[PDB]
Amino acid sequence: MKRTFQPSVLKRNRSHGFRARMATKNGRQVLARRRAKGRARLTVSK
Amino acid sequence: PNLQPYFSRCFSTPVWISQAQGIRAG
Amino acid sequence: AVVKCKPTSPGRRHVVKVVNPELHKGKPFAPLLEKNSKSGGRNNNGRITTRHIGGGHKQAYRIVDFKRNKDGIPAVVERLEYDPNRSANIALVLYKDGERRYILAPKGLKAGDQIQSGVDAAIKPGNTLPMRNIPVGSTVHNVEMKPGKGGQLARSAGTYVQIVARDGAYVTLRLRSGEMRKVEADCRATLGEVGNAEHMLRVLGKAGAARWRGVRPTVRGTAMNPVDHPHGGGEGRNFGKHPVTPWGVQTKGKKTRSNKRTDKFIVRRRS
Amino acid sequence: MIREERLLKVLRAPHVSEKASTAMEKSNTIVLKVAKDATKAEIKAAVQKLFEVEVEVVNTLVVKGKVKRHGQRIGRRSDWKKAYVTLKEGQNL
RNA sequence: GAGGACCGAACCGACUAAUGUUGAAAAAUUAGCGGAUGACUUGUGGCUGGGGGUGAAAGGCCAAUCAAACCGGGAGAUAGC
RNA sequence: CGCUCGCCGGAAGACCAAGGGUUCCUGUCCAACGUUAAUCGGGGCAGGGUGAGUCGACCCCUAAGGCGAGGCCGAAAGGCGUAGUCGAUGGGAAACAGGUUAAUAUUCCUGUACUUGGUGUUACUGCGAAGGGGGGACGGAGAAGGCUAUGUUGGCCGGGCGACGGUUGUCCCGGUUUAAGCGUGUAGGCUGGUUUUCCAGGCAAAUCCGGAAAAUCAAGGCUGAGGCGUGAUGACGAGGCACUACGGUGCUGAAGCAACAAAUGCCCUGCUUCCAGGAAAAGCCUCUAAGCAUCAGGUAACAUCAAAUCGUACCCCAAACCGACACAGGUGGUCAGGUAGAGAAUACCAAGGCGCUUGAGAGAACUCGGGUGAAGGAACUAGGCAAAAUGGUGCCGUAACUUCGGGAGAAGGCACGCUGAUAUGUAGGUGAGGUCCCUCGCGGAUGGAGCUGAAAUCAGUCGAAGAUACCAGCUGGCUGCAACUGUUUAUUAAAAACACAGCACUGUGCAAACACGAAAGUGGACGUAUACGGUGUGACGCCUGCCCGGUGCCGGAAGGUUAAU
Repeated sequence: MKRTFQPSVLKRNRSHGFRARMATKNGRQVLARRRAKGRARLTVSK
Repeated sequence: PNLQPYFSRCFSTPVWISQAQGIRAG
Repeated sequence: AVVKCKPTSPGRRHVVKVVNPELHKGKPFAPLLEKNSKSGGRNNNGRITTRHIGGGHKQAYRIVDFKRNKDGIPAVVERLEYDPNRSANIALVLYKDGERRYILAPKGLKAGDQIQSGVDAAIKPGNTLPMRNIPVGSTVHNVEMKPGKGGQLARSAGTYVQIVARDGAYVTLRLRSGEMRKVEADCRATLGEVGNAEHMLRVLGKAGAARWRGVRPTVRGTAMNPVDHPHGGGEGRNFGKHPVTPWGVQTKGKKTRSNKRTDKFIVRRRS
Repeated sequence: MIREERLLKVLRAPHVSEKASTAMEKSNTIVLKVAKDATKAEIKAAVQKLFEVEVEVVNTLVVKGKVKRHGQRIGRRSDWKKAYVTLKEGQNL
């Protein structure tokens, strides 16, 4: 029926985007943990 | 193309959460 | 007057409307308006801090002059207007120098009446004077508690206070709840009583009539679970507990005033 | 008015398509692959200075890079900008 | 010409029955069914964050997860079984 | 590819937004992928394809809300918030029609426009803001009138003359299109107009707004569909004709009118009416202050240039989106033809799109999904579950009870087709030329051809049946509960539960009680006791008994006990 994932890029980039992650202390720790892991894509952005 | 570049494991388990009728007491 | 509706429906049967043909049939005075967006009972943390608020009709805030600082300038009431933000009606007045203001509507007030604020006015409904010049026993409304601040007492639809005694720099007022409260005599007050005194006679009739005022439904604490309200659950309709708030503080009689800063101005609490 | 060494870097390659040659024969329009940051004024300044002809209107578009699968991986070609330079009446190149 | 008016499509729901039950579908189809100018319905943004929210109140819902979500950690908890 | 056949047509068609990201088009391959085969494909491979001053984004403006210099708070992290700055789902600026590609078009090309901004002259020149005032600028419902899209028929034009009886008529088939823009300014709607004087207003100061009188005219201004002219002797155009692989491209191209019926679209953000009393800011117009001097700007016409940059293919009720799938599901907006019909229901069709990616047989049980039944009619069964039945419109008729509204479509009847007359088409609707007058032009009055057209009654007729299909109420009686509409356990419970209007008690004097928050603060509320919060009860009607020992709450504080100190 109506499933849980209804995509919108604007709601994506405002929730999980790079500037949303770089706004707070706990999102810069997310981005620190994803550079320390070696992740290809850092955020949802591109 | 007789090269065989196959695929992999490509999602996890949906539900084993299944039917439950049958008792002997309540 | 009040008028019972003919029961052509359920939800129309018990309705009693309070119609006033003296009210303006048109859009209100535009310079004195303001955007008034709803809250939901939600504070700046975004949490519900007052339950049963939300929805309702869009409202525009009318800027009402409670201070009445145009002293000595005669005004004339252009029209009485409905106000969705309060219980009273409001009166678009127009001072002699061409300024339109909104005041609360007194009881004997119609379009074409005169009002005048200032200490050298006459004693008639709509006139605002500081209470050194208002005689004792006069019914007054829109009473300031601090001199020059704005009216706070006696502002709902059919309300008034009585200046029941006066000596020194303090009058004492019998408020509408029955409280005898001292107020320093330099405070202003409008004569008369507030005008929409038939407001307590209307019946909403139906559940959605409360819903288009912004009153969401009240869930009864006994109909909840023990996790939600101290009025618990129970196999059936059980109570067995002293009645409390949702936060466990006892209702049905426990007094909650604790203000030692202002109790020197209360000379008798309500009965 | 654009600096001369900037104009020498915008016109990458003349584009051959059989749509591009229809435009050259029927509407006097040369179709050029240009640099990615080329503006319609920089193309107009470069076709006039370097091809020694006259230009009415440059129309541009940006062609998206196709995703191709060379071998076993997933590559992506580069986006490129494509001009539609409409010369007025005299055609040299 | 009013109405949480009436009948009835879109729409929103989900009363009954049959099918389906390794399904076409991790809740649907088919035939009927209730509301359908309203306490309606819907789009697009927003806001409330886990002993917390939100709840016309069912322990409901909070990403197919809810009498305390998920992820990572304490952590190789402990386990007279 | 062709000829049939079936299916959808308020969608299974056409088109946007989202989302996807090349799935688009062409040539190639057929391993795997495709629930079969495949020469085919949304598969592989290689090319090609997306063209903007006007569409969208960007941009200017703000809403919710975010962030937030200083600031206030807070072990720290940080929370809050002022200025301010972001944020559309809203407000601000301008293009249409034909033609075109294998694939792009309001973008290319022809034709005709239009917008904004930068830049070169005239007279009379006061221009000038983080300011002032307008305006922008706003609800629900309802009712028309004026239209139009569109349709329908007639006329015109082109063609036909019938594979089986008839068919040179009052026959048949097809077409009868044309926009922005510019011009005029009427059906409507709104509004008294104009000068002159004065002032405690709009923090200033204002020749604007507001106010106050006063002279003179209500004959003035805004607004606004649609017409009609122009755009346009142009384009398009049925069809013939060299073209020529007859696909197709190519040259031609006749008519291109009128009447009637028409929206859910426009006038209309109007009008009327209601109470629940219905964004904001800019663009815009206008007023000036500091400022400023035949400077700088403004204003008009004319001339020049500039309008960047991104998006633009394709899918969108889907095999490209969300559902692990080429998944019977979900998915915002727009367009919406004919014949019946009240209708976007439904039936059959058009434009258009498809036949759902395994078939061929056979015609056992049994199982799904339907059809029909003698006689009986609920005997079935937990239970009329399921099925059958009822079903439309008009008219007659309709009970107890009732809160006087209802109950009520109660119940129950009857009339329905087709043809003819009444009347070669009526009642109405529309309305021509004609007549006549003026403020003589988009008029007014009469006029009443043409066109359209129910409904009814008589008579006749046909069938077993005339709401013939689809479509489309089973009804009544007595009771429990809940006043009611509503809400609820997404995914076994829709209820008697919840909510409710009402009712009562209680708190609450405003820096309100409460709530969120170590706090600041913020909700309550820009409210103020006719208000708010909490609790219980649950429309209405009649009512609300007795108990203050227990337990709370409230009030009292003489005594007894009692902390830190």
